[PDB]
Amino acid sequence: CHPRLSLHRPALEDLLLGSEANLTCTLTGLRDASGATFTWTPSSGKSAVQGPPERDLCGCYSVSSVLPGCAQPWNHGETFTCTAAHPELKTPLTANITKSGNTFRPEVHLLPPPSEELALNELVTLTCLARGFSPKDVLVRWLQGSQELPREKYLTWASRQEPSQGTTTYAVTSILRVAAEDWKKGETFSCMVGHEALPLAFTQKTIDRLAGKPTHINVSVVMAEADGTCY
Amino acid sequence: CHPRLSLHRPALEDLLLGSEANLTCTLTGLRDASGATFTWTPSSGKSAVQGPPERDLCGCYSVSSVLPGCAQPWNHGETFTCTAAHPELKTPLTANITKSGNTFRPEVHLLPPPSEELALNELVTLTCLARGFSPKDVLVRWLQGSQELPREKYLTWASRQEPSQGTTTYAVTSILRVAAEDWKKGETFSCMVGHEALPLAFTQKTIDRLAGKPTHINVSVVMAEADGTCY
Amino acid sequence: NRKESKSIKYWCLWEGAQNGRCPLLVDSEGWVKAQYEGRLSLLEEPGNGTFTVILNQLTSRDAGFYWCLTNGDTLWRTTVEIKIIEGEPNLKVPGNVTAVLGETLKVPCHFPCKFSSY
Amino acid sequence: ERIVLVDNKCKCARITSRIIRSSEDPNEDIVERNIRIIVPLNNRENISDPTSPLRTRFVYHLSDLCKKCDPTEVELDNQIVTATQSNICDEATETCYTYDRNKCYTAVVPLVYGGETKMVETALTPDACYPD
Ligand SMILES: *[C@@H]1O[C@H](CO)[C@@H](O[C@@H]2O[C@H](CO)[C@@H](O[C@@H]3O[C@H](CO)[C@@H](O)[C@H](O)[C@@H]3O)[C@H](O)[C@H]2NC(C)=O)[C@H](O)[C@H]1NC(C)=O
Ligand SMILES: *[C@@H]1O[C@H](CO)[C@@H](O)[C@H](O)[C@H]1NC(C)=O
Ligand SMILES: *[C@@H]1O[C@H](CO)[C@@H](O)[C@H](O)[C@H]1NC(C)=O
Repeated sequence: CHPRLSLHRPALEDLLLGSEANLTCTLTGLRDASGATFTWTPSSGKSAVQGPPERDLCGCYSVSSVLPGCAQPWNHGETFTCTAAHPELKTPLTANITKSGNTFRPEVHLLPPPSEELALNELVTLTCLARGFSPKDVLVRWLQGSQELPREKYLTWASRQEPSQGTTTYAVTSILRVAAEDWKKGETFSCMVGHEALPLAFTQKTIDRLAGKPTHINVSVVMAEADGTCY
Repeated sequence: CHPRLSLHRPALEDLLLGSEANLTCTLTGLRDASGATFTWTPSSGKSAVQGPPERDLCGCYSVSSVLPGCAQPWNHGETFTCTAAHPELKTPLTANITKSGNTFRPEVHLLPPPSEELALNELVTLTCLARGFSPKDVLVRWLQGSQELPREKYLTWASRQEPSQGTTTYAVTSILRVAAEDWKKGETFSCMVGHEALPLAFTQKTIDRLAGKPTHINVSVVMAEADGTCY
Repeated sequence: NRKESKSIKYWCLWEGAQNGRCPLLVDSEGWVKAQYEGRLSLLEEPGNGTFTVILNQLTSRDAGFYWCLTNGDTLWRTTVEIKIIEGEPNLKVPGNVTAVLGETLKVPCHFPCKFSSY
Repeated sequence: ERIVLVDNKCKCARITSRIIRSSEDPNEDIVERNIRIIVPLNNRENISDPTSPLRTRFVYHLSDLCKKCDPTEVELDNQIVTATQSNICDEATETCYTYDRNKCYTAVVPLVYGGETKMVETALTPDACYPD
């Protein structure tokens, strides 16, 4: 029906680990059939796949395609033009996608368990937290010693923005529940965070016991024949 | 396309802090916005006024209604039986709703701020984690001293389900950033959580700087041959 | 005090003008002040440690400090502060209802849905 | 030694704490926590007479000392709601280590009076079981 505004960038979960970056840009508005027109102004040896449509709001269709151009033009600042055309009105609002600027780093904290859960001998719980990062894309993984845990042992919420003073920032949490015998053995755990405003793309924090231990302890044993209790 | 009938539950906020438990009844997937009639099987305050035929897939018809009636029968486990009889179908169809059983009550924990965030003297973070509850509805408020903070000073995520230790339970989190002057001075902060399985429907946790990790610990053990009465 | 249950109860209003003074407003024996007519009464329930007093038709000048005192030998005097904040009354009644000469009247009074069990 | 966090009488433990702040170097202060335990050397494990030997093992968990469950009042918007303050006090079942000076403790013993036997009641702390 009426044309709208839509955006789709490359995926971070494949941009930080592998080099299988795929661009896929969107512009919709469905009244007519296939009248396909592109803008891929760098097209340096890429062939755009197209496929079948899928389900939409009871009759309408929408189209897109993929360019595999991971030769670092995206984190340089190419603008990668997106603009439709049809036998229709030649007045688009356009999409021009690039690596964005004014980026900030996250600040990561890893919290110890509550002392109520320790004195019950069941599973205990840990909490990761990151806040202050400027685009809302982030990855969170857990480790045990050096082994990465499978990603169906832990829960991670989404990425939401904060109340602030002018500059806008974002935050995210996650939890992991382990057994109390593993905590009281002395095994360590870690939270890893990936983001694109970090220079080495990863940060770590690690926790165990003996981390927030106090540094001074006075023990006095008062024997018999010396009781002096006051009310 | 396809017309269906769906039924939503009452919201948690007006059930606890108030009692006005207005219900609703939604069918979607028609295109003729004049013919609709609904019918409930218990109807003493029967004047259930229908809602506007608002927007749909590119401006189609989608109508719902509201039955007023407050929260005494919903807690005892009644039933409600909305059905629709619109002219774009040849069948009246029905669903129902009931306050669910098989519920568990949550465990609330407040976590003291991290140590590294206190060394900079700008702002500090408090975290509220509530866990192990069987429905998908929860509330989180914050208080300073005995004064409730306004809702735009803290960020709360959504309710999601955690990995399976047999039966399904859920979780939620919340954070609040306060000034590092009145933390060190000694003000108190509270996290309150409301859910349907708790007996008085609310529970509270309060923390301040004294009830956290100390730096010094003095232990004095006095052995008493005299009596066992503890004056 | 429970051991002084055969006493006589009073309700002050702390003036604070000269040095300090209790004008008495209502007693347990059936007297009330003139200017508080139609908006004050003292009630003996629940008893056994405690009586209650009802003051309605509030105005913003009714804020102040109020005292209650018994007649027995040991006298606790208890003070409560009435503040006035803005909002809406829960129960809802009409204005000042007249009467016809020679036929009936009827007066309504609503309530919200948290009072449905009271 | 200034602000009392807990003063418990079933286990007879007391915990106070205090902030003592230096003005120079405002990044580091000290927070003190004082604990006092009084160990009874002549009480039984269950409190009746013939139970078991002297209790010789005494266990204190900080999360059960500081536990607070009597309800409170919170004002949310313009409302008074009653909240609980703890997760763990499901009703007692707690084992007490000492007596409490304001509660009294009795036992029941059978003795004979020539014919059949009665169900004589016996005070265990005589200062507190006076009927008045
Ligand atoms: C610690 O010791 C006390 C004293 O023996 C225990 O209290 C009592 O335990 C008895 C034994 O089961 C209970 O007996 C019941 O007595 C009633 C008469 O009141 C009788 O009709 C019943 O048929 C039954 O035999 C009794 O309920 C109980 N409580 C009292 C007398 O108040 C106590 O249970 C012991 N605690 C532990 C943890 O071992
Ligand atoms: C990309 O499209 C937007 C749409 O308004 C426009 O504002 C922007 O200037 C375009 N980029 C360039 C380089 O023209
Ligand atoms: C209520 O729902 C159940 C299962 O969804 C089913 O028996 C039927 O749809 C309804 N029955 C009654 C009596 O309302």
